[PDB]
Amino acid sequence: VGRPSGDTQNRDKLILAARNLFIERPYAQVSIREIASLAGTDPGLIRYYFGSKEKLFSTMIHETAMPVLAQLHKARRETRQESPAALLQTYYSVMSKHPHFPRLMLRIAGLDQSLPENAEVTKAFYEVVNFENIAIFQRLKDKNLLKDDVDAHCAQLSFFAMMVFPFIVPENLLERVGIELTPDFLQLLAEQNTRLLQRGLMD
Amino acid sequence: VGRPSGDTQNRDKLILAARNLFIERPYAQVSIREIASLAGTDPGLIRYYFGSKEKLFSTMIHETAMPVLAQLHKARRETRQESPAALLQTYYSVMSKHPHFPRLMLRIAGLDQSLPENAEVTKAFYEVVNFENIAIFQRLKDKNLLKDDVDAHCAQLSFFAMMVFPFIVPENLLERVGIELTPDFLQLLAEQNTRLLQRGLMD
Repeated sequence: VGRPSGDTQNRDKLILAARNLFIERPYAQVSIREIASLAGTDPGLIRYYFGSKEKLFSTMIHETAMPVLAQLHKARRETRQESPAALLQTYYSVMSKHPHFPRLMLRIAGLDQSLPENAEVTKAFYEVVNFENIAIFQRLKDKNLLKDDVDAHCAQLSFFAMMVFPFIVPENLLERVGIELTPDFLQLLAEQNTRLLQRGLMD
Repeated sequence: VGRPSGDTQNRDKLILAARNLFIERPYAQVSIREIASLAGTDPGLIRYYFGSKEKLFSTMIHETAMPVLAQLHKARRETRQESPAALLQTYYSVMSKHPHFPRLMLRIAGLDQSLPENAEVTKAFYEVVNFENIAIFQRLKDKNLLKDDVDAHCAQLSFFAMMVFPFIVPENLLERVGIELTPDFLQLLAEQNTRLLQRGLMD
């Protein structure tokens, strides 16, 4: 779009390269030299634009997340006071368009958060996921809306699993059980899991 | 156990090193030199004992799996004709003792199976998981044991998720929603998901 300067292109090349050496490839100490070689830029531009490799990665996480979170927020404006079903339906609708986002988030979440090399990326991660309704079944239990013997932690965990796991499972394994995660299948799956959750946990 | 020769110890050091550069660390082309340096052996012993790096990795996968599959088979001898609940209860019982096994399997399953470097490890993977009851809800649908509007693919996917996802989610995230996967919690969770599946999908 438009006629970007070499300078802004270079900046965006670095952020793209960071995103790819995360979605597609290497682990911890990918060097500055390697990111810059993938981007096709002077390695000095990482420190110039971002100060550090860690800030390049956190900046990539925010930029990657911004439109995803905007879409989910827009999708959820329409929906009802905490309804597990609505959260799951809108999650599927948005992650249908951003199929790699859940696996990226889960990968970041698995970093060793005790290591100082990971503090900046971890701070970014928790900011990005701060929208999550991590006690929704606790609230439902307290409003007496769950079956009497339902445990909120267990309900929450199984909800989290049905929502997120489809996007984390390798395509190799979905194919093996006859599934492709098309928009149509995710629409069926939203409908099916809505009913599993209602009949399973609510009354 | 016993007094192993340096020769068998060295062999087992290589298999251990392979297992760790898989559970803990690097991606694709970890070299022979690097595996042997981690093991503390001559790099020539990889080709000597195993022929190739790929056969070292497949051999590690089988050896890692053998006692896990034996335990699950033993646990399931006691159980009833296809019962999703029994599969999930025994899975939790065995993966409680082998908490890293599901994440290892899922990691292997995500390799690019079109690449020739991955054919051997992929063959091993599919052998290890050949026990999985990947059409159990299809069979249940056909025996008329599911609710009328239940889709077998969707049921199977949500079952797979509740069974496996707990072991794949980073501990950072379980802790954030107040969960540690203790034997006691997995026992509660088995009980809870048994009821979610019955009330959710069966009649």
